[PDB]
Amino acid sequence: MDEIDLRILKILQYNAKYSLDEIAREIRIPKSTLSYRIKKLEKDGVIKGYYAYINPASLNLDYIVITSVKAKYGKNYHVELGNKLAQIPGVWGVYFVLGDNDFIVMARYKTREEFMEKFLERVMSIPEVERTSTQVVVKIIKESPNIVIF
Amino acid sequence: MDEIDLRILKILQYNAKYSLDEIAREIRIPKSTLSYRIKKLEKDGVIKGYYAYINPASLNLDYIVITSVKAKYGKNYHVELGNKLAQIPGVWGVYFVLGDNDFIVMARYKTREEFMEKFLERVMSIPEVERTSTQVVVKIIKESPNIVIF
Amino acid sequence: MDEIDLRILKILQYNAKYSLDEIAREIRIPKSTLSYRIKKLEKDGVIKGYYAYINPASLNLDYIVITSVKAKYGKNYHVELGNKLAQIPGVWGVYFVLGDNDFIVMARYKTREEFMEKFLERVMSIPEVERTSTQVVVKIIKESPNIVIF
Amino acid sequence: MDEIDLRILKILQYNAKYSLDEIAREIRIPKSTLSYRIKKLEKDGVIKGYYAYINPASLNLDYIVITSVKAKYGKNYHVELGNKLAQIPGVWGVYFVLGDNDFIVMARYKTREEFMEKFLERVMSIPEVERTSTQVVVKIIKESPNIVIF
Amino acid sequence: MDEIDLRILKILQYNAKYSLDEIAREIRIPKSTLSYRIKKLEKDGVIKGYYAYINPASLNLDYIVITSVKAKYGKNYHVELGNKLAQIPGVWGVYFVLGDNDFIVMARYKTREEFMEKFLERVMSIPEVERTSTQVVVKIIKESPNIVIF
Amino acid sequence: MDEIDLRILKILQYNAKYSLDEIAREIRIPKSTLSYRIKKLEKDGVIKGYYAYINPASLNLDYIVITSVKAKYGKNYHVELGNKLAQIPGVWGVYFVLGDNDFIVMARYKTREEFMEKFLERVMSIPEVERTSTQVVVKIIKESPNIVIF
Amino acid sequence: MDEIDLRILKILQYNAKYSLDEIAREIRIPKSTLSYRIKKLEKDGVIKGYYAYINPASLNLDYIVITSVKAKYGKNYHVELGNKLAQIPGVWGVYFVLGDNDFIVMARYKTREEFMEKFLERVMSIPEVERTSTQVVVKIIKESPNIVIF
Amino acid sequence: MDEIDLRILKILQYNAKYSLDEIAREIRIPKSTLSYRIKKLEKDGVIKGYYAYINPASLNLDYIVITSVKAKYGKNYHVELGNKLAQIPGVWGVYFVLGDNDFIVMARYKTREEFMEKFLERVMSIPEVERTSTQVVVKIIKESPNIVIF
Ligand SMILES: NC(=O)CC[C@H](N)C(=O)O
Ligand SMILES: NC(=O)CC[C@H](N)C(=O)O
Ligand SMILES: NC(=O)CC[C@H](N)C(=O)O
Ligand SMILES: NC(=O)CC[C@H](N)C(=O)O
Ligand SMILES: NC(=O)CC[C@H](N)C(=O)O
Ligand SMILES: NC(=O)CC[C@H](N)C(=O)O
Ligand SMILES: NC(=O)CC[C@H](N)C(=O)O
Ligand SMILES: NC(=O)CC[C@H](N)C(=O)O
Ligand SMILES: [Mg+2]
Ligand SMILES: [Mg+2]
Ligand SMILES: [Mg+2]
Ligand SMILES: [Mg+2]
Repeated sequence: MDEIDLRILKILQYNAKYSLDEIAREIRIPKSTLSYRIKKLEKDGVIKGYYAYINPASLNLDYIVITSVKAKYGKNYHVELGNKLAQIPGVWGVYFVLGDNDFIVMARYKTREEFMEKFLERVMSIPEVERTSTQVVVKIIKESPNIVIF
Repeated sequence: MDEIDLRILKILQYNAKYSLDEIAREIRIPKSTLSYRIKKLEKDGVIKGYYAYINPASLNLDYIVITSVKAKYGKNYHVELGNKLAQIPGVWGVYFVLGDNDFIVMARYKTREEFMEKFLERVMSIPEVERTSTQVVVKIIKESPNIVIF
Repeated sequence: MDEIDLRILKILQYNAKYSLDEIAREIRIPKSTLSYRIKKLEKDGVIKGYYAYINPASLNLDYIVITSVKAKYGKNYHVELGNKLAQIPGVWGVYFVLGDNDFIVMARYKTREEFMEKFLERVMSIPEVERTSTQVVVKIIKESPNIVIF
Repeated sequence: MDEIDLRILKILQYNAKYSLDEIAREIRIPKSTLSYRIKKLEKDGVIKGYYAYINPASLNLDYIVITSVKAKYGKNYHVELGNKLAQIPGVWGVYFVLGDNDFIVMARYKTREEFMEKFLERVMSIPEVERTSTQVVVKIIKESPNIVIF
Repeated sequence: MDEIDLRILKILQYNAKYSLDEIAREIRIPKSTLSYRIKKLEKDGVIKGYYAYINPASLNLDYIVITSVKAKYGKNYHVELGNKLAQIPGVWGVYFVLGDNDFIVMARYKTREEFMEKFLERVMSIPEVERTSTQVVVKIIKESPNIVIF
Repeated sequence: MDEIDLRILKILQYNAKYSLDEIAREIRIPKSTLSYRIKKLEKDGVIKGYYAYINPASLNLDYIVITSVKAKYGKNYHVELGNKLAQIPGVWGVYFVLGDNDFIVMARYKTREEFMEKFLERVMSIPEVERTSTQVVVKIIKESPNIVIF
Repeated sequence: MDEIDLRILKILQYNAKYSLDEIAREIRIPKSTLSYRIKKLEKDGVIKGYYAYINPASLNLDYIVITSVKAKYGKNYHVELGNKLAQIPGVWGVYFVLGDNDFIVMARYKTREEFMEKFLERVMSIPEVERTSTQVVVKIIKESPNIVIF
Repeated sequence: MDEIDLRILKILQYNAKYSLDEIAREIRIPKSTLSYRIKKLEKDGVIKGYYAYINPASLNLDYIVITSVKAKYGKNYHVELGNKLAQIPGVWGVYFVLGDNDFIVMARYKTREEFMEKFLERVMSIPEVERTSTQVVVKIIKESPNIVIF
């Protein structure tokens, strides 16, 4: 992609419902050229899809957690555990990181009870887990994963 | 909102470009009723906006980090630091969490050099920071923040 | 319950032996109305019971401890361990907390010897325990669990 | 005190509303002798008072926390900080312990918001605090501080 | 024992070769009375014995270490491990402490090689050991265990 | 010194009151030769002195502690702090160690109260102290610092 | 560079004194072509120089250490500290790493005394240092930094 | 060796390609005497070999790591693990250190992918590993292992 594609993506990351006319006017290119470039970005896997940004608070997702999970060494415990963590309802992010050399899991639940029932109790029953540490999010200063171009 | 709004949102969180006809058929309600419900969800702040999901790898965002930042106590150091962290280019998530009682910052950069220049060097110069710990993400098992309804 | 029940409880949390006449005068309601409200709070499980507050020092409870206990993951180790900890003589508080994701156990003993015999040696023999950390309380700045209404 | 006083206290720690007749029958001593022994235990400071045990859940005290607080060394920072912590609404327990050589603070709040407003923000503004770590209680396996005689 | 015994012990903790005449003059009691009191302190186990204080440096004991050793929970692992640690040549102190809830082992060796051969390799082969942390002493500011009366 | 001096010291480290006749018989050398060798070891600083080993329990030294103390960097804070720690009544051992790169302080007191008054409160008032961690000794498996030759 | 340069470097990383004839025979290229390629690798900064590998043990470098050093945040403390650490005699490696977000310093000394005098005492006097942790190397399983091509 | 050998080594540690004439002139000794001394240092194992110093950046070795690895206790797990770590492609340094009482492994790779494939995945599959912590090097302030004489 080129500089023009970047200007298009910079707009799309914020508003996926802008009309072709508007964007075409903002970037200074023919609407048909814009339509083509967007179609290609989708075909090339640059634009993976379009999602509605739903306010978690509107769904009463008040119990937000970030949990570190250490896995047992040997066999294929690490890889298998990552997959088990990602299948848990409420879990939207699972990363393996260096430093602590473990998994960081991001999840959202409506209440403590739901978190315990759907997440913690589940993880507590996995034998290949060595340790876990749940950080309760008490303030979201910023959460805009959609912004990839600053 | 009711059960019907939830079925609508469950679809919109995945595909914001579905036509009214398609969704109306999937949920079994008049297209005009659907259009109304969606307009209300937007007006009530439930649907905050629509974004294009861009593949970070397509933008060469290869240096992904999760950093813990501890703040000095006193005055208004904590609140002010959170805001400073959120203003850094590349930073998309800033949370204050219990447990470690500190900030967790999520950011993405193209390279180590960019991370050092735009993020680390910046944070290193803030006097009210007490400690920092950067976890380098080496594998993203899952990252679907758009999914709020499982 | 209403604001009046709260005024009643605020008094009862401090002095359970106050006469109906006194409280009735303090809150400005008929003694019979007070007697009724108290009877209902007991029936509804709001007031669980009335206890005498005994000075631990009078019983020579000089060895006060707060111990963190980590459990092995898998099976039903966590739940079962919590119950084993709560059955130990001298233990009055057992909590499972996030952050360290473990149990915090509050206990009181007359001496180091009693603590070792009744608590530590017991816990040391439980195989599903992974780690423990005992914090010796050397000063109680405040301990008024009875105060629920400030 | 003697063995008889201990039998009396063992009953009073559980039920402060038992009648003299009942206890006298249970322990096998004259009601007047019982009344005398109880009056003396109160006069000698053994029995500090009588409280109603109120169910925290009935007051919607759903956000339960245990926080470790480290103080700056020098001057009289430690002693002064302990007193500041004990004056915070919602705080019922403040202990200084060895091991971590810091304060452990027990508190209860109705919600995260109340905890942040009344406790965390307050503590965050105290300059002599070096570090804090809040453990969110997600399960109370046992909490019977009134039991001093097992 | 009384105040006089304490004055005697205060001298003996520093110089076990002082003559009865000298001590008798220093404390103001008959030499025969002194001889009697000392004989009784030995008989009662107060004075356990008399040792020559040898300068470790004179024996080339240059590799001084303080090692923390954590034991596996269950069976009788803890007690048995303490005894195994105390039987190691070079080990003069073994303590079980709260806080870290583990063993602290004090030892002295002539060289790194001797430490590795006699201590570390030995401990590394004990399966019930969970973790160890050796602190290398690089400066002895004070080491006077013989002083019990200040 | 030679092998003979080592055999002499091996005896003296255990019993400083053995008669010359006894030792001479045990090691197979003339009593006058023994007397000479011992006098030289004392003159050369090998034998620093002779102490009576007093049972700490006989002096009611029931509160035994091992405390780690971290010092502020800069100026001459480290060296000066070590000296301040060594001057505290009850402190018999002060070491600076690598690993934690801090001081390890060994002390003995009769009670918690004495420990707090004489040691902890004192250390709490030293501004150049960064952190402290007191490990309460609950069992002395072995404590024979006098043994330098195994 | 190409595959041929890599074969040349693979030999040079192990033996810088091999003759052109030998290498030319081993890789199958004209000696003059080899001489040219080597001259270019030096000119392009690929080959930085040629060093004699001296056995540290032959120089009595028996005290080997790896120290973590944390710096104060603010101003230009971090960058300046790294440079100060690199100027210390005996220090051959200084790295800033993520995870602990601090400096890792590799050094070698003949004795503990030299380490304390040349390194530790020096670092202890730098005010912008927050913490340090020295790991004493007791066994070098492998140390071949010269091997860049496996 | 003597002072003259040290002057020779001080030059050779920096430039192994200096001619005998040059060094002979710099140190003031006959070229034949120099040739002899160098030959002896090689024969005695002082000079282990001569290597070309290759710039890691020229080989695209951009992912530099320092990993701590803790081993399971018992059998011969420790010794065997050290050897397994040293056999991993990319690993140039393996040390066992006190303090953390574990292994520190230094390695270099071209990319994150290579590090994961060749190092991390390999180590993750070793059952006797208890924990690992990888520190990503983001800046090499100094790396001159060849310098043994300052
Ligand atoms: N430029 C526009 O916005 C629309 C007309 C133009 N010819 C096109 O096809 O794009
Ligand atoms: N039902 C549909 O999808 C469209 C027609 C319907 N009458 C409406 O207005 O929605
Ligand atoms: N008010 C009182 O305290 C007692 C009398 C009142 N009529 C009642 O029954 O409560
Ligand atoms: N024993 C009782 O319970 C009451 C009567 C008895 N004489 C008394 O004064 O206690
Ligand atoms: N007082 C002394 O020192 C010796 C003489 C004294 N009569 C005694 O037996 O002790
Ligand atoms: N050998 C002994 O124990 C004493 C007698 C011997 N001649 C000596 O002077 O030592
Ligand atoms: N090939 C060799 O090793 C030397 C001769 C060849 N012609 C050259 O110049 O390299
Ligand atoms: N001194 C030199 O550099 C060479 C000549 C001298 N005679 C020698 O053999 O070393
Ligand atoms: Mg999106
Ligand atoms: Mg009560
Ligand atoms: Mg002694
Ligand atoms: Mg070299």
